[PDB]
Amino acid sequence: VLTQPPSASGTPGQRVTISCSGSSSNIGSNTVNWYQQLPGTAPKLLIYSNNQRPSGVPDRFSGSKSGTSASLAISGLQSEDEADYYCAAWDDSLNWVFGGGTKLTVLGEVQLVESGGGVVQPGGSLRLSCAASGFRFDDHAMHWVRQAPGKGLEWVSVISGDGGSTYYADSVKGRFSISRDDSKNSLYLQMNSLRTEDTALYYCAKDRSYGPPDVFNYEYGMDVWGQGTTVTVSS
Amino acid sequence: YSKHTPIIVREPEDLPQGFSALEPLVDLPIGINITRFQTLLA
Amino acid sequence: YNYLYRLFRKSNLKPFERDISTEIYQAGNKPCNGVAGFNCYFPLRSYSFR
Repeated sequence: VLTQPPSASGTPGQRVTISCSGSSSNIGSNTVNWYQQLPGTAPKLLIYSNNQRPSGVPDRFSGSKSGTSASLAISGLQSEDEADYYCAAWDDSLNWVFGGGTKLTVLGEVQLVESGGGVVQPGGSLRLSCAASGFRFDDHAMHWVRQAPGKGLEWVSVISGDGGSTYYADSVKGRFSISRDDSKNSLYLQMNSLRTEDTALYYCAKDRSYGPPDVFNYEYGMDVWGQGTTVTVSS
Repeated sequence: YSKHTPIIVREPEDLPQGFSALEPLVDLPIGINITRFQTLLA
Repeated sequence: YNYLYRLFRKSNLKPFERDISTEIYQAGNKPCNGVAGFNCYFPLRSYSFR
């Protein structure tokens, strides 16, 4: 569980401070990750490990981990910084807890596309596919981060680059089977026991670590996202 | 608490200068978290 | 199903105050809007017996 303000406010020119509160079981033992998502497009990584920033993220963002809570700072915000800000952290109970979102609204190259959605019969389901193009799939991990239409994001399952131990969420455990293949860049996720509460996008997110994000509590992150399919079971 | 006191005509509307104790009438129990109050007239 | 059991609340209760609730809990700041998403359920957990 992570506490995050629903929708803050602010004026252009100055700076704001978005905070994310968490217990010592998730933030106190790991590193918080801040993700930025523009309304309409796929999300993207903003701040990883609370100290470094990717090459695409400019110096307009900063993060701190003073205490058991994370603090974001955007010096000199503008109209382009009007996006959704999410907090994510790997808890010591083998799970990946995400935030709620921050509607910071102010009124003044490898493709990771996946597919395999479509409306199906309730109870059962089909397989979820994913693909890429020349990104060394063996040396990187993959995550399943679905996002319901209008709602937030949440982590479903993880597959490591080695292909050994894997982890699922607290609700999708058992009835989900994630696996890979020795062929070109791909990822298979079979779903079972469809309870019709799965209307989301199922983002096939790319990571940078190799093993499962449980032993590597300082390098785990999430690389550029991909265009996901809109699967709507709707019973 | 409640108490009726002579409020014979005086200077413009204000709290008059005079001591008057208030005796309790009802003591109904309650346990609600009350933090606001709204009045109402006929 | 005849013996109910509420779940955690974002605020502490009051002594001598009934806690009848039928809405859906909102984890953090993401309203799940009735449909149970992630970490959002109804505080009507039925006690299991044997």
